[PDB]
Amino acid sequence: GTFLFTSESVGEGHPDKICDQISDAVLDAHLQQDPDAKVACETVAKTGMILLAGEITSRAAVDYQKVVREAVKHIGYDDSSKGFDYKTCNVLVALEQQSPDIAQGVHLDRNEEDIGAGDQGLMFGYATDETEECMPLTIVLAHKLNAKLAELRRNGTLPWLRPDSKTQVTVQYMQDRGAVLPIRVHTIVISVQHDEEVCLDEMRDALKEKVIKAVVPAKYLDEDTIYHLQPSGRFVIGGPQGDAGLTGRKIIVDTYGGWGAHGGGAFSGKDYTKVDRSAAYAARWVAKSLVKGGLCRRVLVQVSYAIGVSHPLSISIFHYGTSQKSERELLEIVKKNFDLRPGVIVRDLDLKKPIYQRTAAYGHFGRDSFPWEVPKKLKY
Amino acid sequence: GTFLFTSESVGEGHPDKICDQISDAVLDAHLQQDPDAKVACETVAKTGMILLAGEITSRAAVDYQKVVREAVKHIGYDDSSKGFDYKTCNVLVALEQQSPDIAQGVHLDRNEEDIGAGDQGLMFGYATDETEECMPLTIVLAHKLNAKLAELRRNGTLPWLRPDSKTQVTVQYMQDRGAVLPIRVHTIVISVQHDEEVCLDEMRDALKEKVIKAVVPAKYLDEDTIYHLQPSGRFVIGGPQGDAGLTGRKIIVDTYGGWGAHGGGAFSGKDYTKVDRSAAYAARWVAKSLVKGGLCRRVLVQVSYAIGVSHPLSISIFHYGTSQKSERELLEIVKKNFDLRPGVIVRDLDLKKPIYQRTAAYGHFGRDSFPWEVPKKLKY
Ligand SMILES: C[S@@+](CC[C@H](N)C(=O)[O-])C[C@H]1O[C@@H](n2cnc3c(N)ncnc32)[C@H](O)[C@@H]1O
Ligand SMILES: C[S@@+](CC[C@H](N)C(=O)[O-])C[C@H]1O[C@@H](n2cnc3c(N)ncnc32)[C@H](O)[C@@H]1O
Ligand SMILES: CCn1cc2c(n1)c(=O)n(-c1cccnc1)c1cc(Cl)ccc21
Ligand SMILES: CCn1cc2c(n1)c(=O)n(-c1cccnc1)c1cc(Cl)ccc21
Ligand SMILES: [Cl-]
Ligand SMILES: [Cl-]
Repeated sequence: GTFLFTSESVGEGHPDKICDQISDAVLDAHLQQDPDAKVACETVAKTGMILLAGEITSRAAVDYQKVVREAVKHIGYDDSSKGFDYKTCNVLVALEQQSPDIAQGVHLDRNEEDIGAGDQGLMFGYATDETEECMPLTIVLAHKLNAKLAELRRNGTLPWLRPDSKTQVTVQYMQDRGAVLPIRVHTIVISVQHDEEVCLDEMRDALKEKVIKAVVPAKYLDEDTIYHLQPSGRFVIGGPQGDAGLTGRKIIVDTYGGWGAHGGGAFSGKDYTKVDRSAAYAARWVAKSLVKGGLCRRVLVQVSYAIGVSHPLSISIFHYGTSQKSERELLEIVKKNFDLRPGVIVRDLDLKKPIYQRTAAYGHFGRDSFPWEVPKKLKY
Repeated sequence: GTFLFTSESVGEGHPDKICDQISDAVLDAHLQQDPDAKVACETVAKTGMILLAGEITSRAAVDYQKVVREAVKHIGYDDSSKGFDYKTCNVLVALEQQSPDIAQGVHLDRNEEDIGAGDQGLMFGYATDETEECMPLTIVLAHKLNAKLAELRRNGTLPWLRPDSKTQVTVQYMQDRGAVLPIRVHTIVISVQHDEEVCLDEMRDALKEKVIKAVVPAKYLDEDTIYHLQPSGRFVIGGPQGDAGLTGRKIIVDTYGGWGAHGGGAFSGKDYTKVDRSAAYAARWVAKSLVKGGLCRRVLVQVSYAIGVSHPLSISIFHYGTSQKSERELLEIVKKNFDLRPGVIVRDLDLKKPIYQRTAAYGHFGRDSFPWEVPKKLKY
C-alpha cells in the first residue's frame, strides 16, 4: 500500500515567479482604478530586463515603470551584487488594447451575469482531507520551505541568502479506500541562490537546522530521509540572469503539485473574464466544499468552456473511491449548488478585488481564507 | 458509469504554439552543428515581434534571423493581411551563455551516462488502451481537427482560413474496471482565424462538413452532439496580434489533454539534459511499454529529479485498477527494465537528433513512431 509522491515549489525570486507577481501587480494596479479592466499581461524576465507583453483595455492610468520596479523591490532584487536591481533594470512595454474581435464576442453589450467565457478551455479543482487546508502535504511543505528561506533572508539571520529558490518534497504515503495518509518525508531538495563568500558546509548545515527543522515536523524525518541541499554545488548566479522567466510557467506550483489534474491555463495577469483563472478558482471552491461538507475525502472536478458562451460545456467529478455517493450523484449536487458562469463566479468570489499579487507566490490555494477557500454550505 | 471528459488542442499558428515551434527550430539548428549544445531558448510573440530569450552554450553558428523567419513562413504567416509576416516582423535576441554555475553542477567534467539532471522537478508519463496509439480520444480528435484546418488552408480549398486555431472535444465515456471506453462526442468547439470577407454561415457549414465530418467518425456524432463553431462570432484579428504567445504555455496540449498528470515543465527549446523534456519522454515510453506489454490497460508514471543528481529521486505508478499486478509489482518491473538517468535516456531515445521542431505542434506523444512511442519489451 505505500507509495511515494513528489511536489515542488519555488521562491518569490524564482524568475518565473517574478513574472507571475509582476503580471498580477499590473492587474491589481488596473483593478484599483477600473474594476472592469480587461487584462492579459504577460511578463518576461532575463538579465537586466522586464518586458510586459499582452493586451489591456482599461480606464486606469497605470505607471508601469513604478508598478514593475516596486514589485521587484518587494521580492528583494535591489543590487547588482544580487544579479538584478529594481532601480536600474530595463522595463520595456509592448502592451496594446484587447482585440476588438474578442471584446465583441465575450463581453461587449452583455449583461454581466451572462458574459461569455473569455476563451475556451478546461480547468480542474482538487481537494484532499490529508491536511486541514485540504491540500497535498507534499506541496504544502515545499511552499513552506520557500517561505522560510524568504523569512530568514528578510530578517537578516541568513544574510547570504538571495531571492531565487526552489524546493522539492517527496512524501511516503499509505492509502485507505482512496484517501491518502502521509507517513514520512522520503527526500527533500533545496536549491537557493547565495552570496560568493559562504561555503557549502555552512549553507547545508543552515538549510537542515534552520530551514527544514523549522518547517517539517520531526515525526516525518528519520535516519533514512534523503537530503539534497545545494545539490548543484554553486548557485551564485541566479534570478533572471541565471534563467529566463515567463508568466505562467509554474502552473503546477500554483495549483496542486502534480496531484489532481491541470487544464493548462495560467492564472497571473488575467482578469476574471479569463476562465483559466476564475473557473479554476471556482473549481477549487467546489472541490473544497465537497470535502469540507463530508461528501468525500478527496475529489477532482473538471469544467470546460467555449469562448463567448457563459455556461460550462462540461462538468465532471472523480472521487477516487472516497465517497459512498456515486460520481453521478456528486455531479448532481454540484449542479444544484453552483453556478459556474464567469459573470456569477465574479460575484461569489469577489474577483474584481485587487488581491491578485498576493496569490502569485506560494500557491493560489490552501492559504489566507480567500473566497475560494471558504466552503459553500451544500443543499442535498 | 458514464462521464464526460474534455480536452483541447491548438493549431500551428496559435501564438503560444508559434513560440514552441520557433524554440525547437532554434534547438534543432544548434543540434545540427553541435549535438552537445546546451539550449534553453524561450520565445515570446506579440504584434510584429519575435523575441528569443534564454541561455545557449554551443559550438554552432546559427543565424537566428533566418531560423525564426523560416519557421514563421512554414506556419503560414506571410502577409500583413494575415496579421503577421515572416518577411517584415521584428526578430529580437536576448540570448546569453548557460550559467557557469549550472554548467559546473550538471555536466562539466562528468561522464555522459552520469551527467546530473539539468534541474530538479517532477514529470509524468501516461498511456491508455482506448486508442491504438495509447492516447486519450479527446485530445487525439482535438489535434486532428487542427491538422485538418491546416490541411484545408494549405491546399487552398478553404482559402479564408488563417493559421491561428483552437479546438476542444468533449467525449462521453463509460468505464470497465478502470479502463475507459468512448461512447460518443458530446460537444465540439472550433475557433479559427479567418479573412474579412467570409460570413459566419459559410464558415460554420464548412467547419461541420469539411472539418468535423472529415475527422470524427460518424458513429460518435448524433442529433444531440453540441457544436460551438466560431462561437465568438468574429476572429479576423489573430496570431500574436490577437494574443501574446510564449513558449511552454500549452503544456497540457503537448501531453495528455488533462488526463494523467503534469509536473509543470515545458518541453520546447530545451536539450536532453533538461529532464523536463527527456524524463517526460522516457516516462511516456515506460507507460506505453506497460500498456503495450499487456500489464495494464492504463497507467500513470511519476519520476522526479534533483539538479546535479543523475538517478531519479522517486518513481511511482498508478494503474487505475487496470492490472492484476499491484502498483508495487509494476514499479519493480519498471526499475528492472529502465534506467532513467538523463545520460542513459539520451542514448535510448536518441535525444541529440534534431527532430524537435516536429514535436512542437499536434502533441509530443501518440505520433510518428518517435523513439518514446516504440514500446520496450519487458522482462519480468
Ligand atoms: C536550473 S535553471 C534551468 C536550466 C537553465 N535554463 C539552463 O540554461 O540550463 C532553472 C531554475 O533553477 C534554479 N537555478 C539557477 N541556477 C542554479 C544553480 N546554479 N543551481 C541550482 N539551481 C539553479 C533557478 O531557480 C532557475 O530558475
Ligand atoms: C481568446 S485569446 C485569450 C484572451 C486575450 N489575451 C484577451 O486579451 O482577452 C486566446 C486564444 O484564443 C484565440 N482567439 C483570438 N482571438 C479570438 C477570437 N476573436 N475569437 C476566438 N478565438 C480567438 C487565439 O488562438 C488566441 O491565442
Ligand atoms: C489511492 C492512493 N493514491 C495513490 C496515487 C494516487 N492516489 C493518486 O491520486 N495519484 C495521482 C496523482 C495525480 C493524477 N492521478 C493520480 C497517484 C499518482 C501516481 Cl504516479 C502514483 C500514485 C498515486
Ligand atoms: C475510471 C474511469 N475514469 C473516470 C475518470 C477517470 N477515469 C480519470 O482518470 N479521471 C482523471 C483524469 C485526470 C486526473 N485524474 C483523474 C477523471 C477525472 C474527472 Cl474530473 C472525472 C472522471 C475521471
Ligand atoms: Cl524552473
Ligand atoms: Cl490560449
